[PDB]
Amino acid sequence: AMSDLELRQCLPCGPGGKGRCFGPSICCGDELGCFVGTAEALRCQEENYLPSPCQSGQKPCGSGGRCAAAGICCNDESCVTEPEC
Amino acid sequence: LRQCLPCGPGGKGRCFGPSICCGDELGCFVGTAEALRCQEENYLPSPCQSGQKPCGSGGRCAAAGICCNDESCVTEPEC
Repeated sequence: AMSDLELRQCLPCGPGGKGRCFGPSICCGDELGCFVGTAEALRCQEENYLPSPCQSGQKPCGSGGRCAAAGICCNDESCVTEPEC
Repeated sequence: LRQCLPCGPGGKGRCFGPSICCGDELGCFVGTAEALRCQEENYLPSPCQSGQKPCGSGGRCAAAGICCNDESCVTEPEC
């Protein structure tokens, strides 16, 4: 909307759609963990069809990532262990 | 250096780090229930290193398209 402060999360994914897509093949969720290239993350490929900017997660960390699950920090092509998260 | 503990669905994963469990089969689990066994490698006196084809920051190809070390996985396509 006004700013990127109002940016939407990406498609949901994983078990019960309890995760959110952090990249085309990362599906994370605070109660879920992160799936990197697994089947649960497959749905995240669908986001590249949407004509609209998304960004999952709230708290920045690592190299342009946001705290994707407990202890993990994901951008759209990596997930590092990161205690900040 | 022996490969690290097996982990994940039907033993077809290797532990790459205390919370990472990858299989060329399954992909990678980072901090999921699948990757919980990888903790247990802290209890074994022998050093390990799963995977074999080297990539990125001191890591090995973990799954199709994925390079992991003991604390990170990165979409990395030489793998």
